[PDB]
Amino acid sequence: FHFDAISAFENYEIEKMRDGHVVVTTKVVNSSLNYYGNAHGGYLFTLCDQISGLVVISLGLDGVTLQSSINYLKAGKLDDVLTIKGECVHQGRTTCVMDVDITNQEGRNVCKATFTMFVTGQR
Amino acid sequence: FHFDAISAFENYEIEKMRDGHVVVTTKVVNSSLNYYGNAHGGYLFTLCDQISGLVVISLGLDGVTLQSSINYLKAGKLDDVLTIKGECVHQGRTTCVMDVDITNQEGRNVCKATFTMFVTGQRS
Amino acid sequence: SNAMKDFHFDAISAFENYEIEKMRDGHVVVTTKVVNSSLNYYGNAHGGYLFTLCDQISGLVVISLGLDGVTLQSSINYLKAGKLDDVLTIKGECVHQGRTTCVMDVDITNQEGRNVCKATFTMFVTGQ
Amino acid sequence: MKDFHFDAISAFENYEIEKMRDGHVVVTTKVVNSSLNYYGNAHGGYLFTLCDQISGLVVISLGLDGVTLQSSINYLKAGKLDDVLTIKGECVHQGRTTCVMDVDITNQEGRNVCKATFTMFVTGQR
Ligand SMILES: CC(C)(COP(=O)(O)OP(=O)(O)OC[C@H]1O[C@@H](n2cnc3c(N)ncnc32)[C@H](O)[C@@H]1OP(=O)(O)O)[C@@H](O)C(=O)NCCC(=O)NCCS
Ligand SMILES: CC(C)(COP(=O)(O)OP(=O)(O)OC[C@H]1O[C@@H](n2cnc3c(N)ncnc32)[C@H](O)[C@@H]1OP(=O)(O)O)[C@@H](O)C(=O)NCCC(=O)NCCS
Repeated sequence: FHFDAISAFENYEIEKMRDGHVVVTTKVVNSSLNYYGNAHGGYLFTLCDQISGLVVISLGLDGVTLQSSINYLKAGKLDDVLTIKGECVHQGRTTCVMDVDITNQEGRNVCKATFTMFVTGQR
Repeated sequence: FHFDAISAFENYEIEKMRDGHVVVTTKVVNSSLNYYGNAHGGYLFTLCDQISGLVVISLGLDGVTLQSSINYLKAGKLDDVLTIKGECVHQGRTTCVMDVDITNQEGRNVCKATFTMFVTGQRS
Repeated sequence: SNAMKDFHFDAISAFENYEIEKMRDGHVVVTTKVVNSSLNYYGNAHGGYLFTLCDQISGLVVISLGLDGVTLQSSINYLKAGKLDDVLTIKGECVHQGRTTCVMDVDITNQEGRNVCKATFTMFVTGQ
Repeated sequence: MKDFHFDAISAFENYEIEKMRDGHVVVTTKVVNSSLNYYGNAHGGYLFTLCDQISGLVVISLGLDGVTLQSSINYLKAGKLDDVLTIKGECVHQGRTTCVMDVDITNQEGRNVCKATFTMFVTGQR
């Protein structure tokens, strides 16, 4: 039983990365898709996780993902332009909590995630 | 600020895939890694999500990921061989719930996830 | 709110006190005061109490949308301890209303405006 | 174990610790009327609290002090009056700063009732 490799961030644009606020855009391509021809769940999550890490960095911190929860609201499609917005909603000494949401070019919600990040040091 | 693309399943072996139980192994490679040289969180999640889909298919169903929660317990390292075990723990009328575990070659727990899948149909 | 007497039944299991400040179209605001029965052995609002607050308000969001539904999954982050006599504001909002699923965000903040806890509920819609 | 028993009797009308050894805990309880919602099903908060407290017990059995940082729960099948629930907690990761517990609740017919994961922040030894 064969299935294709899943790649994330073969293209992206960082529109914003400042003080706990991150906006990144990307276009869904063939390497983003699952066997059903929709944006893979792992692809969408990876978008959110990377943007969460980007938020961490924008706070001048180094950290690792400790825990995450994600809801998939609307399918992502080939050639969709996805906007990934990440923001810190709580900054603690050892943990941070980030909200990350993805919307498509028509402004429709694709997925929504919450990340608990473990602070591992200071940039 | 530049960062590399993250790839998943550039290599894998399906050891088991039958009746709601799936076992897949894979090797952590350079495309698996984040900027710190550890297995990317999205990579690990993708391993879990894909094996969850594999569980759905092994039950003779087609489905979509509705919700997922994941805990990252121990870092995945370059050249680690990861074993991904997924099993259905509840089959509802339109939804299924999968437990997925990733352990390394040393038998240490790497991460643990729960997936709520939406059943979209019945396979042929 | 005789129209939601079921809530008022379950609420007297989860609140020794509460006030609904807002309840309209997927947006709910409820306040409550932390009491002794809310506390664990160490004097903090125990996780089950806070979770139950969020769950109850999530049910309220569902009702405010005119729906019947069942919780499939829930996630909660604990940010700051709740203390005796704290006044907690529990805000619920629908972030996705589908015909088959709903997703609710519930946030709890204290009288000082600090984040107490943050939760998400994944619900299966069962009716009107 | 004064803290666990205060919290357990303050939240539950009955419980039994059947097993408690080194990150593995088993507790049973019988669903009573106070456990039920207006429609006669076990409250989501009741089930969650069962899981959270058993998670705290797992922490204790490891000889640690900690606080719940994050939790996820999946509701699989409704709990009913007179059901006997078996709540099993297992540590799947004991870290220096965090612990992760897997908690499963099954009923007397062996059916999965709910499944939860708890992320605990370790605050000390105990
Ligand atoms: C799971 C899901 C179908 C639930 O549907 P919902 O809560 O009712 O939301 P909506 O009412 O807005 O419906 C959205 C789409 O799903 C369809 N749909 C809704 N309920 C459905 C159901 N019970 N059965 C089959 N299709 C359904 C709708 O017809 C609609 O189709 P459209 O794209 O042509 O408009 C929806 O949330 C979803 O598609 N999430 C994205 C899943 C995903 O991308 N996972 C990652 C890849 S596996
Ligand atoms: C999140 C995490 C660091 C929590 O730490 P923990 O519960 O104490 O677990 P451990 O005791 O086994 O420690 C693991 C590492 O984290 C370090 N660490 C633990 N607590 C720390 C703390 N308060 N501050 C800084 N570092 C800490 C440890 O020193 C150790 O580092 P090392 O392997 O280089 O020696 C750990 O669970 C983990 O590494 N999870 C996987 C993270 C991941 O892979 N995310 C996806 C990629 S971003």
